[PDB]
This record gives sequence, C-alpha cells and structure tokens, in this order.
Amino acid sequence: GGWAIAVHGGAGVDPTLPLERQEEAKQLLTRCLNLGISALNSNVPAIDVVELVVRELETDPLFNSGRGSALTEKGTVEMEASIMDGPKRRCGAVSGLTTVKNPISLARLVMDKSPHSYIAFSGAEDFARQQGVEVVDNEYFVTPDNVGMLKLAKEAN
Amino acid sequence: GGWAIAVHGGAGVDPTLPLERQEEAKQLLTRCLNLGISALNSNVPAIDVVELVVRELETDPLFNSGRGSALTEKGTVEMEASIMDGPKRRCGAVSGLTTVKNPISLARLVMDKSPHSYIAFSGAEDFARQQGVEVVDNEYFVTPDNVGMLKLAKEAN
Amino acid sequence: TVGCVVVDREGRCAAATSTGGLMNKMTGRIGDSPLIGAGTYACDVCGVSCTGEGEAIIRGTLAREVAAVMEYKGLKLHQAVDFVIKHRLDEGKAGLIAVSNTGEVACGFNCNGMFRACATEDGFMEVAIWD
Amino acid sequence: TVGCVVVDREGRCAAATSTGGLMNKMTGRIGDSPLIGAGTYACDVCGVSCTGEGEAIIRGTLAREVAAVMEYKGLKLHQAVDFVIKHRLDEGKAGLIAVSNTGEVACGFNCNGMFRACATEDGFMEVAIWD
Ligand SMILES: N[C@@H](CC(=O)O)C(=O)O
Ligand SMILES: [K+]
Ligand SMILES: [K+]
Ligand SMILES: [K+]
Ligand SMILES: [K+]
Repeated sequence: GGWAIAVHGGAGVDPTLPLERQEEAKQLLTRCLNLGISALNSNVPAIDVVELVVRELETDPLFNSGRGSALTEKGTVEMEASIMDGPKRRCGAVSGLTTVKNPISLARLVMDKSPHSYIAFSGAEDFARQQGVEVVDNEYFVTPDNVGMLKLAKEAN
Repeated sequence: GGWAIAVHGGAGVDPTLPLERQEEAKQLLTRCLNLGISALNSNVPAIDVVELVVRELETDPLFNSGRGSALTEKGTVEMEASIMDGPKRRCGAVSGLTTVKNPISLARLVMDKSPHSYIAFSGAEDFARQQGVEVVDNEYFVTPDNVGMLKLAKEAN
Repeated sequence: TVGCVVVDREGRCAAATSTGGLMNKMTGRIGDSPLIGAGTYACDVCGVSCTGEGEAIIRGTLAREVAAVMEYKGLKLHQAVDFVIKHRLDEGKAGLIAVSNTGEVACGFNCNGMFRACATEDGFMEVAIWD
Repeated sequence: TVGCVVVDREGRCAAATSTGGLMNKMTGRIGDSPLIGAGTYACDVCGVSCTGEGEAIIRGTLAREVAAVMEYKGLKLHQAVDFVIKHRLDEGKAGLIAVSNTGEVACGFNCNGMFRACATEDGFMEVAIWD
C-alpha cells in the first residue's frame, strides 16, 4: 500500500558490451531511481516523479533519448516522448522534436497547457517556444558514439 | 461466413442539417458502400476494399478528409490516416500530409513498402515522392465551405 | 473523418481511417485517426474505425478496446461496441463502426449522430445519419 | 528509449517514455514511444512503459494490454506482465516496466537484456541488465 517505481534504459542490449560501460549504465539507473525514491518520500505526486526521473535520463548522454539520441538516416536527431496520468487518464505526447532539451517535459506541457494530446514536428517546436522551454541547436544532442553506430548500421544494410 | 462492411463520414452531425445536405451525404455513403459491396462480391481481400473505399471518401469534398479537409489554425490542411490488416495485425500510418492526394494510400504504402509503421510531416512527403504517388499543391485541398467554418471558429474564442 | 471497416468472405478483417483533423487545430496537432489502437484497429476477431473527439478517443484507446472487450469479456460485437461507447468516453463525444470475423457489423456513438452505412452478404443494407 | 513508471502513496499511477527512436530510421518515422497505449499507458490500476521493437509494441498495443488483462481478466500486476510478454508479443522482441495501484512493481521482457531498476518502499531495490 506504499510507493513503487521502475526506470528503464531500453530493451535490447549489446552482448559485446564492456564491463565498465555496464557499470556506468547501472550507476545511471541508480542515480535516476534515487531521485525517484527520494521524491516519493517527500510525497510528490506520481505524475511529477515520472517527469523528473525521465528528465535525468534524457539529460545524461548514455541511453537513447535526449542528449545521446539515436540518429536518422540523415545523421540528425528527432526525438519523441509521451506521459500519462493514471487517475483521469490524462495524456501528452510529442514527436519530431529537434531543439527541445527535455522532450518528456514538453509532453507534460501538451497534457497541461494545450487543448490537444499530441503535437509533433514544426508545430511542436512552435509549442516549445510558446511555453518558453529550454531549446538548443540539434548538434547538442549528437554524440560521437551515436555517429559511429550510424555508420555501422548503414553498412550492415 | 459472409462478408460485411461499414463506412463512415464522421460522428457529430449538424443538429439541423438540411434534408438536401443529408441526401448528398447518404448518396455519397451509398456510392462508397457500393464500391465496397461490389469489390467484396468479386472476392477482393478486405485490406484492398478498405483502401479503395476510403480513397473515394478522400476524393469527394463532402466529408472531412482529403479534399474537403478541416483547416488548421493557419488556414491550411494537414491530413493523416491509418490502416490495419487484421490477420497479421499489419499497420501503416501517416500524419502531417500537405500534398498527398490520397492519404490512406500512402498509409497502405507505409505498411507494405517501408520498414516502418508510421511516417509523418516532411519525411512522409518525401516517402510520397519515393513511392511516386499523386501529389498536388496544398490549395487543392481547401474548399470555400471550410474557409468559412474556420473564420467562424477563430472568432468563437 | 472518414473510415471503412470490412470483413471479407475469407473471415479477414481490416480497417481504414482518414481525416483532416479538428478544425482550427494547432499546427502539428495529431489526433486519434492515425494512431493504431485509437482511431483504427483490426485483428483476427474484428475491424474498427473511430471518429469524434480525438483527445477522448486516444485516452480511451477506443478501437483496440472493441477488440479487447471481445477477447477478455467475450462480448458480442454490438455489445462490445456499445460497452465501449458507454464506459470509455467519460464526457468525450465519439462514435465508431466495426465488423467481426463472423460477418457482423455494428455502429455506436454518443453524439447527436454519425454518417454511416453498412451491409452484409445475406443482403442487409442501411445508410443512416441519426438514429 | 528510457522510461519511468510510478505509483505514489495515494495509489495514483503515472508513466513516461522518451526516446531518440530507432538508429538509421527514415526521416519523420514515429515509433511506439509517443503512442498512448503502445509505449506508455497509465490508469486507475496501473502505469506501464514499453521499450523494444516499436512495430511489435505498436501492433501489440502493449502498454494498454497490461491494464486490460488486469481490468478484464482480474489478473494481478505480476501475472498481467508475464501474460502480455509471453502471450502477446509474437516473434517481436520487447520489454516493459509497470506499477500497480496496490503498491506492486514489475519488469518483463523477451530479449537478451533490459536496463532497469525498481524499488518499493519495503527497502526492496534492484538494478539489472541481464537475468
Ligand atoms: N477523429 C477526428 C475528428 C472526427 O472524427 O471528425 C479528430 O479528432 O481529429
Ligand atoms: K539521454
Ligand atoms: K491537453
Ligand atoms: K473528402
Ligand atoms: K511496414
């Protein structure tokens, strides 16, 4: 009858992955879970905890989201996310984000500050600026490893 | 063990819609169902029938899809569509279309001729050209009937 | 929004939905129509296409739900349809059309009306606006 | 893909999923992550977040299914997740994490591994990749 929380960093793991990269991933999961654990102890609502925990997962370049996102055929980043509040089944979702620092919070904002449930690409970029969220150039989200992964993926084809 | 088919043109009827407009609507619905009925008597697979019937619904300017689409806050047209084939639960979807003459057919193409289920905005426009479907200027989609209803809607705030 | 659901002589269901979306909608707004499980769904048992308030159809997963209540509550098609309109809408206005793999056909809605038409091979045929 | 599911002390569920999508995806491709009912779902009885092969999770309506088999088959949270995973994936590889309104927590997948962590106020805590 008390709080619970899960976090994930994606399914499908490289079996060729170094022990150290694996510890780093674990460190990250722990830190994020911990933000959640402490938040639930201070009695913050479940809907706020999912957002703040995902913000940390987006900001750290390890996993495939926010900074460190996978790359398109074009070598750029297009991000997307969704959030939902159980009680009254409230929903927000975004796609085609190119400059928005934390997609999950824009989704949260679609839920709370727009008549819609899902806004995408240019119109979602314009929503970002109306809501004054932190935005940045696309290059910010692109990391070296993802660039190497893209080359390797293009070659498998 | 027999075929069945339904066809719709949107829930939410003008509570006072003229008999005149009602007859047009029923006639269109009849014409569309007929294409469907005939296809089914000739043993066309269901997935082919839904597509061909919705093209007729998209081309005719009466309902809100294709030509005759509702307008965005900017007074243009952004169209979306999806399609699914029951037996293997195969999917295709498109959103943010501005030039594609028949959105449902692009969605069929996503399902059959792309590694993805869902492609939207610019990327979907590009896929339209990669697949050589009929494209036109966005103006083609705007009916004077719709321009009027937007003016009326934007004032209604 | 326009749509079409079919079950053929082979028992195969399929569904298709296409729309311009909500009038005056914000640029880039995406409704229920292109979202599998929301505006459109088809599996072994049925084929469904929805129309109405997108935001309400999305949070209701309406199309998938028609299939869900038949698989898990074992309802009949016409009931599944009507169960779904009653309990998944919560002040939202929507409707939908559906076929089953047994050659059944249903509509359902909670709006003043829905432009629809349906037929079966034994020769049923209705075209309707109100009801 | 990354995600978090949470039930608080009030028994309220919520879920969030965020991603850069699939490496080398075509421009404008949308996966399961921003799709309510596929990648993310939360209701009265649960909160779910999925990751894995978008197309499988999408056709699978995965996140909504965990809730459905609870609300319609009466199954408890852990049974639900195993049910949806083993008996609703079909050759597609995906995982999910989920929370119940009763204070329970659950992970589940069919691929080689899933980066994940869960805690339960019982002082129960764990963080894994394989298993
Ligand atoms: N389903 C459409 C509207 C309609 O059904 O007429 C939407 O919400 O975008
Ligand atoms: K990240
Ligand atoms: K909203
Ligand atoms: K039309
Ligand atoms: K495909």
